[PDB]
Amino acid sequence: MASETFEFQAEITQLMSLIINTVYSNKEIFLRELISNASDALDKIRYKSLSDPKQLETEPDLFIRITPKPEQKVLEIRDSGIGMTKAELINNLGTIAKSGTKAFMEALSAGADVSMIGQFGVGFYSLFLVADRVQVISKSNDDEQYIWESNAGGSFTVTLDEVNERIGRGTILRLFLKDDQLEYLEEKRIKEVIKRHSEFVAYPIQLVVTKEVE
Amino acid sequence: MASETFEFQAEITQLMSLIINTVYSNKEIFLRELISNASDALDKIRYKSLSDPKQLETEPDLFIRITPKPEQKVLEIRDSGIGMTKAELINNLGTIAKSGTKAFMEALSAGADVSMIGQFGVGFYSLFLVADRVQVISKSNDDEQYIWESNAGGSFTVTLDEVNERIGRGTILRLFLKDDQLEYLEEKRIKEVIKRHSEFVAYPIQLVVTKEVE
Ligand SMILES: CN1CC/C=C/CCCCCC(=O)Cc2c(Cl)c(O)cc(O)c2C1=O
Ligand SMILES: CN1CC/C=C/CCCCCC(=O)Cc2c(Cl)c(O)cc(O)c2C1=O
Repeated sequence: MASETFEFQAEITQLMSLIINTVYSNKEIFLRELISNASDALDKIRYKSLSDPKQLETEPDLFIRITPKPEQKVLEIRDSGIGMTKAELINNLGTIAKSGTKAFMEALSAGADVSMIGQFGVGFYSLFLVADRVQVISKSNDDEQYIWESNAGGSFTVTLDEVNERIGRGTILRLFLKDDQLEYLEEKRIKEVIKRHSEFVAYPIQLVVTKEVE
Repeated sequence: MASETFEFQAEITQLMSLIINTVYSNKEIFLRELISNASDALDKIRYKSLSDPKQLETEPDLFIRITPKPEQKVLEIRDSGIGMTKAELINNLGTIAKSGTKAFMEALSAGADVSMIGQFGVGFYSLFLVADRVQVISKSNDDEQYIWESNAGGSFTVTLDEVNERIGRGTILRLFLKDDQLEYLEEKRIKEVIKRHSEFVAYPIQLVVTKEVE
């Protein structure tokens, strides 16, 4: 169908505007936050499935998968977690006042390291360290597949998905990286960041690499 | 939208029924035929673009790409060639009497090697050596994206594509491999088949591999 446009709660636009703009040095921390969110969403579907085994059947495999698309300057982080409905994408990523947004900003003002972000529960927004644009594509067992999109501006759009591959269940973060951050398209780099910050992760982390034959 | 069902010209059903059923030994030849068709479609868009440069702009990169999806027992061969419109998918893959279908069958009766198939211009149908089902997904500059599907039966379906990733331009062959042929999901195997039969190919042949980190 057509897109629907929603306004960000005010503190979130302010937080995103901060992050997309500061010259902080340790930008690679965004990967840790996104893998951690992925692992959180897989924990949720697994716990859910204890009392409700059919919830896994839409995508039995539990994994996190990173797919550099160098030609489009895009990086994708996919999981087969619980996923989000339209209403969830709208509430959880935008319109509702995050608990810790404003607190995180106050901590940052006072010297805090940007890497604390995830302890304030707003780690998702670290992605604007390396992307100037994002699509969250998500399929919950309780809804169709939808695309949430934002460029750190004051509003985001949400659109029923008739353009991307079917996720059976879960979420893809599609990051449209900045020109100064194309290094995160590289295999060695990605591996190195994962080894340094996501050692204790219960799910396989897969890396999709494209190689010219012979 | 909904699917539309079309009947195969009679000789083609007969040819496909033959191929999907014989215990011939050298099944790996299907890859050669599909890479060759891919290379043919890329030649066409490149020649087209001589007198019409904007035709490339929808997908500037010229490549062939093979993507094993082991979990789904699927193998994809994609190119960024000229692609096919709905009307083309319908005519070229089904309803119109191929020139060489019946001749190829007569040659086979008399002892011919199945590998001759591509010299009769019906190489596309070799895919039923290793797949019991196929989707051709295709985007031409002159039409929307469509899915042609067949299981070697007497009829095929054609459906506007609201479920797969956008190809900018070109075609994906999605092969649903048989259980006795899952070897073609493996990297070493694919490389070996490509080295033995598609040495002289003007376009990069890319192989997408998924690897668990560390
Ligand atoms: C955490 N949940 C599962 C849904 C959980 C929602 C409550 C918390 C929402 C905060 C945003 C979030 O972590 C969404 C998400 C992100 Cl960001 C991600 O990178 C990967 C994911 O699988 C999800 C997700 O679907
Ligand atoms: C040859 N053309 C470009 C369209 C050419 C059509 C005339 C010949 C149709 C025969 C079937 C065919 O080769 C279609 C095709 C296949 Cl099978 C393929 O594996 C990859 C492709 O890019 C194409 C294709 O789009």
